Amino acid sequence: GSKRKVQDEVPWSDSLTAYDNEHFTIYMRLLDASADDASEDEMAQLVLGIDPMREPERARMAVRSHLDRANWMVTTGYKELFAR
Repeated sequence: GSKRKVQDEVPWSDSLTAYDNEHFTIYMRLLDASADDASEDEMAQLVLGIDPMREPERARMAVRSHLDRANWMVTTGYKELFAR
């Protein structure tokens, strides 16, 4: 391709996958930044090392999508969906 798609998404639709399953350690690193109330641009640049000047598109992708499984992996952590 003209751009490198290394992943830039979270395995959700099909199933959780082997390749990204090796990355889940960094997921725990990612959600920590979101809990700091950091914006995607901020986080992406810090946690993914992606400056949003360089690549804002994948920056927000890797942040939002990966935090999705990071936070969702803690069933009783996200008291918003689990909010009763």
